[PDB]
Amino acid sequence: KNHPMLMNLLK
Amino acid sequence: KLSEEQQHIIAILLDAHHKTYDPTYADFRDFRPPVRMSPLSMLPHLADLVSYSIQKVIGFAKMIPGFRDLTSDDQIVLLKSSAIEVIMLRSNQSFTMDDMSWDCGSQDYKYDVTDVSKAGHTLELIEPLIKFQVGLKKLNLHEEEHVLLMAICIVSPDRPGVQDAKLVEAIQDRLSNTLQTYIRCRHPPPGSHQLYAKMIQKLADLRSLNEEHSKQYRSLSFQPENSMKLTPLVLEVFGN
Ligand SMILES: C=C1[C@H](O)CC(=C/C=C2\CCC[C@]3(C)[C@@H]([C@H](C)CC#C[C@@H](O)C[C@]45C[C@H]6C[C@H](C[C@H](C6)C4)C5)CC[C@@H]23)C[C@H]1O
Repeated sequence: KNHPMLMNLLK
Repeated sequence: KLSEEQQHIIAILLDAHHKTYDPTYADFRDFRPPVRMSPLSMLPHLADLVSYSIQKVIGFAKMIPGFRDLTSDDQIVLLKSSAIEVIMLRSNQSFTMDDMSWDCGSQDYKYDVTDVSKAGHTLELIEPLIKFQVGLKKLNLHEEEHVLLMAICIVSPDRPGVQDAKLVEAIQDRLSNTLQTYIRCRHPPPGSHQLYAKMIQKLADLRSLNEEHSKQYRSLSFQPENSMKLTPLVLEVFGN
């Protein structure tokens, strides 16, 4: 679904 | 009797928790102020509290041994479906049985049943949430057991969407063993009686809370005026 923010908090 | 690796894990989690959970709750002052004057008067402040919380749980999950080895998409599924649960779990550290509430260093940042009701929440949600907090508190878990329970909750294999369950479960198992071994070694009686059974159960209660409190979310976000008062992260993680 594309989670830019959640994805950025991980990386 | 706790291998060296199991002490490694325990230390990791305790430190990870420490770097993601501030007991002075200083940042709480950067949230949109609370209003108890007024339907949903507490939606902005809690929206922000939860959003902040979603972040700390994400930062906490990254420090879970073996969690990084997970695929990107899996890491998304686990945090997206555990966040609310872990928030509720980690929130037991500020929950007091005195007046049944979440105390955070001051009355202004002290949330009671009626403050949660001001965020658009009936008792059909609150009643169980409180039962939970009380039951979980009664356990008097050690910080070790506390941080392990959260980690184990995040790396659950049966979460819908998981693609590499086998790998996730392997991450969980390692964690469970560390908690079971720990409950045997560092937790004396009657402080470790079915301690592991009552805990796995608290995980089941959580799933029940999730289900219930997620439907309410769709009922609240379904109205653009209400959705309009949340944060981006909350909308991303909790769905949009
Ligand atoms: C840093 C900490 C501290 O211990 C303080 C803390 C307290 C937790 C609390 C006290 C207030 C009420 C909290 C948010 C509970 C929530 C109402 C349960 C829920 C839910 C869902 O509908 C999501 C949601 C919750 C609220 C109100 C609206 C809009 C958003 C903000 C999203 C619906 C869960 C944990 C509780 C959270 C923890 O992470």
